[PDB]
Amino acid sequence: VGEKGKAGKEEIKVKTEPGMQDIDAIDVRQAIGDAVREGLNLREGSDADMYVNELLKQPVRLLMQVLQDFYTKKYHATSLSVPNLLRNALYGSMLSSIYRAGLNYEQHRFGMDSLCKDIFTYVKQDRDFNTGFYLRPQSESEA
Amino acid sequence: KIIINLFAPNLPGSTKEDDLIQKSLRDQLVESIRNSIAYGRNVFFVDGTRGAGKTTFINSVVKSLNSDQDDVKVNIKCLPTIDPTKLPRHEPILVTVTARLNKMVSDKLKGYWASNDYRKQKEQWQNHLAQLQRGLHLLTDKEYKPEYFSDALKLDAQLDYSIGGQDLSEIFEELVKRACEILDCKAILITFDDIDTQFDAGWDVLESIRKFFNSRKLVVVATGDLRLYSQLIRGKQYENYSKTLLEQEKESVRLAERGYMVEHLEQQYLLKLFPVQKRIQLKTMLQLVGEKGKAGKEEIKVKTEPGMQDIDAIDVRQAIGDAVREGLNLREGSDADMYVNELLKQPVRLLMQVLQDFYTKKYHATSLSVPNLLRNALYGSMLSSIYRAGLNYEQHRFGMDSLCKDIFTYVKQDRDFNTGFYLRPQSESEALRNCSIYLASQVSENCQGSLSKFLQMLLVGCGSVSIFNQFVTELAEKFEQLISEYVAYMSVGRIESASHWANRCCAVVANSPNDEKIGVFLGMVQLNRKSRQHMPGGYKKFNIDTENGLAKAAMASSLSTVASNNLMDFCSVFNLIGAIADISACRCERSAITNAFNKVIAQTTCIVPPWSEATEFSDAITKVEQWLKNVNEIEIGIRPSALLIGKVWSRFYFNLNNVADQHKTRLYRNAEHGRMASQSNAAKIMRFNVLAFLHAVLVEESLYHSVSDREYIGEGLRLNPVTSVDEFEKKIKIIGEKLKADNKTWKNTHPLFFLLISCPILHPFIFPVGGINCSVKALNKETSFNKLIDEIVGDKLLSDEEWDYLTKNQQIFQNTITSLNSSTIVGASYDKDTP
Amino acid sequence: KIIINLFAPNLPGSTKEDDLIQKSLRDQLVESIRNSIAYGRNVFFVDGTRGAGKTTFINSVVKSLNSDQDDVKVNIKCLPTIDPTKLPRHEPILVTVTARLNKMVSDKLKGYWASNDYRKQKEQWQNHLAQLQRGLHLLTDKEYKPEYFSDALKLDAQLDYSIGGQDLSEIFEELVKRACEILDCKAILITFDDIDTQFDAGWDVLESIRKFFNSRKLVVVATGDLRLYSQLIRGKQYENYSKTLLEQEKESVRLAERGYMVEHLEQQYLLKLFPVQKRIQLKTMLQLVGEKGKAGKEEIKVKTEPGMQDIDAIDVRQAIGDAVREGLNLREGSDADMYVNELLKQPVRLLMQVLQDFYTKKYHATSSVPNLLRNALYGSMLSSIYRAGLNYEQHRFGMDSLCKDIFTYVKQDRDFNTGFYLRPQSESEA
Amino acid sequence: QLQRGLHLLTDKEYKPEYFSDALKLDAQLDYSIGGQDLSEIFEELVKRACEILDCKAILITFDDIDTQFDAGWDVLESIRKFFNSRKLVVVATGDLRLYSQLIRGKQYENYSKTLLEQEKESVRLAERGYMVEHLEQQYLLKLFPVQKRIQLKTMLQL
Ligand SMILES: Nc1ncnc2c1ncn2[C@@H]1O[C@H](COP(=O)(O)OP(=O)(O)OP(=O)(O)O)[C@@H](O)[C@H]1O
Repeated sequence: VGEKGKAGKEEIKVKTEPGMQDIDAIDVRQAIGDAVREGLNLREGSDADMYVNELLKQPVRLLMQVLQDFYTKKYHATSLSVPNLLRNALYGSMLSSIYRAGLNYEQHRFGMDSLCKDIFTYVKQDRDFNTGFYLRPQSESEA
Repeated sequence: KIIINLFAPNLPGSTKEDDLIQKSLRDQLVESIRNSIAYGRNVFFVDGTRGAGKTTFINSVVKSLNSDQDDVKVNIKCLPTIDPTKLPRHEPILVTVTARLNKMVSDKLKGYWASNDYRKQKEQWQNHLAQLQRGLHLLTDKEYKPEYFSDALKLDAQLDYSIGGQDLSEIFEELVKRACEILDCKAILITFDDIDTQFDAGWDVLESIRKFFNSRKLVVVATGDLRLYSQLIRGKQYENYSKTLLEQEKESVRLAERGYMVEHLEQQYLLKLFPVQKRIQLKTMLQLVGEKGKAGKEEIKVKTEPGMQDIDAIDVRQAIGDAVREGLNLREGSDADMYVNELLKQPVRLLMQVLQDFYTKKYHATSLSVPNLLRNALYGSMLSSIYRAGLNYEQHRFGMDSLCKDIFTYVKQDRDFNTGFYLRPQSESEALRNCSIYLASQVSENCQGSLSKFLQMLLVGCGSVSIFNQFVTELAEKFEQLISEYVAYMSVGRIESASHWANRCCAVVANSPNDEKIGVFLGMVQLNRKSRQHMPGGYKKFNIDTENGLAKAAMASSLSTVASNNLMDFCSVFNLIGAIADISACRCERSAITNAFNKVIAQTTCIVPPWSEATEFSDAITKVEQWLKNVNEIEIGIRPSALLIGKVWSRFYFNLNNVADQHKTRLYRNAEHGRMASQSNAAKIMRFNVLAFLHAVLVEESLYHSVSDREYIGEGLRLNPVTSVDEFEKKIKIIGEKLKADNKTWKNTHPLFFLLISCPILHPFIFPVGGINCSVKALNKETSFNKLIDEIVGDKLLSDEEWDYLTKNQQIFQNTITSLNSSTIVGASYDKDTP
Repeated sequence: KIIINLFAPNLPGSTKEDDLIQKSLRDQLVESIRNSIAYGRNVFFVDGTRGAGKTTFINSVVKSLNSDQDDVKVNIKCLPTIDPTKLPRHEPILVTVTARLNKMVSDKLKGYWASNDYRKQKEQWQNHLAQLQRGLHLLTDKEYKPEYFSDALKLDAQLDYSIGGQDLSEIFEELVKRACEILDCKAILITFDDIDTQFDAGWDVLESIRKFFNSRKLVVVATGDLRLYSQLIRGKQYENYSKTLLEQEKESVRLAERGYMVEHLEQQYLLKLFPVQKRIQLKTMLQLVGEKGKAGKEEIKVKTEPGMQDIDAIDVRQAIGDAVREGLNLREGSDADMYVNELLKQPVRLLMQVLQDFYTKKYHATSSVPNLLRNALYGSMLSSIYRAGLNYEQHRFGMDSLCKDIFTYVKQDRDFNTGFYLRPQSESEA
Repeated sequence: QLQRGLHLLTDKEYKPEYFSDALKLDAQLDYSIGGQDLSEIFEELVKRACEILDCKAILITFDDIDTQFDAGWDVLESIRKFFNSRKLVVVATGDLRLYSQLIRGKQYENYSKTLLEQEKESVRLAERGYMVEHLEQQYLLKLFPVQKRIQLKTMLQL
């Protein structure tokens, strides 16, 4: 798909709602973009596309199941809390990375006792106490 | 409407409808299962930790699917749930599935009547089974026989399999297809139970699912914990590495890259088997019933009594609330509901066994000691956590001595030396979190119904860890040796008496030589045992014989000497409190009360800790005997918690820090007979040391004592009295009228403060002759202070002429201290005077 | 109220009435056992860290349930107590349970005289016995043989196995169900003894309870140190982890999460096997009689002299206080109660033997009191004397022997300041 | 009958074909439990031998295991299993530190080797040592009661 603009060999379009046609489909980069800027409460810019490019590098099996989970719960729930849907979608796909990093994984701990502790463990492994707490995808490890 | 009957067996097998905790997910999974067929491997994963109710969940799913299977558009037949742990250790899963599939098919043939169709579809079934038996060795073979090549090259069948060879998945795939034709179903459900009991045998479940269960006629529902399957999958990708490569490349650079590869093959092995869009997370009991403000997504009710009506059944959070609040002697609020929330986040089996054990014995006890019921209920459930964390486990030794040791050995692992004695469920580890609610039940059980055990837990239990957060922690395996020495020196866990703890507690605050060398400490003041020159004013070496009656008794209970290169002598408030903790334990007999004043005064030798470089007395006994009469009838209605004892120590410790340093300066020449707030002496420091304890008890009694639901201090800044009395006077004044407003007495709402403010041991320390802040207008506060105290206890502490001597600028004092002001404090320079 | 005569042949078995201390707890457990079968895994744990007379309590339950079958609404036939540490190293517990179930059932068949169901049920009984023999290889097989697959598909069973295949837990539960009908009872009781001697053999007990003894006509009473089952279960969950993973992921973060995972598997294994509401704690004498601060939940009296009557009896707290105060030459007070409380925390069979060794010998002397208590303790407390390293040779007693022991006591007690008081404030039970 | 049940002592695995042998109930046995209990068959041998030999008891005498103390485990296991009869008296010699050396070695063999390798922290390692030490005493005090032990005197004591 490439960067913004055409910038790519293949024009991949994706359908995010049942009953949709081949004409009103959305770009795969944009579909990741909408799920990221709405899910992470971000605006359009370099930071949003930094997550989008990181998500695009992910394996297609991991990438589709993020898209499949996000856009199948979204349609059913709304026939909102968009960050909740993305959190559940990223919980399953990145689960093996969450387990390795030592992050809290019990779904009943999802407050800030887990969260405020979670980013301290993450930054500790990132070995970057300066810019670690932005939670940027700037690490050198896939986990 | 979900009602759980605690007196029912409550087992996964013996759980009918109308009490399924997971009723929203049971319906959601079943419709999602039918949707998949009505529209490739089809695997649904029901996630959840151990004890979440995964067996109870699938057991309901099969029940809700086998009912009206033919009465719905999509017919799905379900095999009996396969438990991977209970199967033979070497029996292949494909064998178990086929064996359970054969029974379902054969039972259907016996239901047919047309022998032509019966025989037509039975020869095929027997042919497929006989072909599965022929190729079954492909799984259970440790080598490949050369004569099996003929089997792969045989085409003597009408099957005409797509791919060549003796593919076992292909044989099973048409075997399922034949079974669906016979059973007249569009799909077949293969439910797999969890592997949590023995997870090494769950690998065969995983491999079988991805190899033989790829058909469109098969629906696979497997439960368990993905945290547990990940360790199983990760440990099997490590077996794909040659042992020689692992041995020859043990250095970090290549070892870390292999670990990155294994976590990156594990990640997609789970994503291949259990797709994220099909996983279902089992909701813990907290997420169903919700919090007080958040809407409860479900409605769980509990039948806490046999024969209880459906309407009579109470809410589960209330049922846990009753057990937690009454069991821990804790009042409605944030602290009580913090324990309730933690019990809800527990695994369902653990939580449903705390309630089952508590309410079974609670009803049986009546046919009370509710904290005893919860202590036993939590002991059994959290026993695995108690063993792991090293707490006391024998039940014949439960007591105050075996509890204060547990509190110290808990905060040491918790590393929360500032608030660990609160015993809140805040520790990150689940083992320490589980012990927190069990320890809180231990504290609320032993200290309940007795004032003596309340003060022992206050000093020995809560205090010992604070006397470690300071004065011992600067010396820090060495830390575990420091712990070993400190608990052996102070003899926590085997204390002879509360007073004996205080004398040892005196040395540790003393064997830490403070700056400025002044012998004024946290809650204890050093006094000279020798006389020299250079002493101005009336200051003199302390002499016990000067005091009379209670005045002599009050110091005798407070004086504590430690044997060193020179015999230090101290007058602490811990000794005074420890003396109170000793008198309350004994009986109202006069003989036992006398020994309480004489357990330490002249028969102890407090050697310094190893971590160091080097008659009218009968009237006094009568007052204590009268007070002990009050204690034995008032302390029977006391409900102290681990939070209250932890809180009461916290304020009492903070005040002793303020009065320690705010009086380290005001030790000037004219400080004797101190009347302004800028002059202080041994009678000033000890007065506010004692008044600190009477305040910490007072302020957080109404705040936290379970006997009075309401709050009687009201709303305001809860400042504590240091070098003053208005802070204590403001609260004690405003509390009095509220009880008159509510038609309640001082003794049935604040029993702790009523007992300690009426204790004759500390009465001489409330109004010492040296310690009186009789200012131009502040004397009115103390005049009111005396009036309020005289009314609370019901007896006038000081007579009209007795009071006037303290305020107005001889007289003999049988109820107040006399010579404490004249005492010389070690390390004090009596050369600079008050400006 | 229990009243014990100290002049008797001292038979732990002949004790049936007015002499068994734990009757109050035994009746409650037996009633709980009967109530648990009215409505399913029924596993009862008789807990205790050390001593307390475990084997006699479960045997007393067997006697209470083997007798009085006519009066009770539900009658329970009890297998003889199974000692897991006194069995062949490879014999499964399922074989041991069935063999003792066969012995009970076959002996009942000889009791039949109506020779119509005598051979009708016996023929059915041997059908289940032989079928369990056929499927017994599933517990001892070191590999799976394809020839077994034909056996698992044999659907000629007349007893209608609901779930297909050879499931021993399904075969055994029908074997028990037939056994209950033959014995004219319900809910056969299986009792297990302690595994203290060799707790490696207790894992087969645990795996057999959860797998084969899950029937609703089966109630299990287990005994032993529950702290020792925890070490048994926890060590078996580490076996699930592959040896390659353990020796490759050796980081502290990876090792901690592996231990924490097993901390949770072990925790739920005990809760599933031994439910908290079903665990039974053997009450000590101090709890039964009270601390003398207030009235106790039970009153127990002792016949110090031969010929004492019902009213001519004193409380154990007084009988112990009489021995301690006279034996230790102690005055009545707080320090004398420090010894009676510890003497009341001891196992009952140990405690009443000290009383018998003291009071009865005090009679024969009448026909020094301190040596009578010393002799009474030495007879029954000798195990701790040897363990701590004190002087056990009775001919060598003296101040030279005594003062050496007292310095040896304070050396182990780690307290030289107040060690020479000899107050039972130590930590070790010895 | 004892020879029939001797395979239980020496078997590397349980053989299902002996299950039918454990169900061969007999009338002359009058055994309390019929699960082919070797400790019960041997008790009848001792009871019968006393009748034949006209003795009130039988003294089983064991020497010491100083030369090879591995062989002492079979002595301890046999004593506590088969030599519990009232008509049997057992006298065993040997260093009690050597016999305690045996049991402590065998009590550690009950622990799974994986548990010992993985849980090597001092907080858990010391807890195991407290338990194994507790297990060897209860094993020793139940095999050789303290009131029956006899200590040989040296020259100084003589
Ligand atoms: N719907 C329910 N109604 C009542 N009690 C329940 C329910 N679900 C769970 N419980 C309680 O929780 C316990 C755990 O049940 P279950 O056996 O399903 O859990 P699990 O640990 O996930 O399964 P497994 O036994 O297969 O390891 C039950 O024994 C019961 O006490």
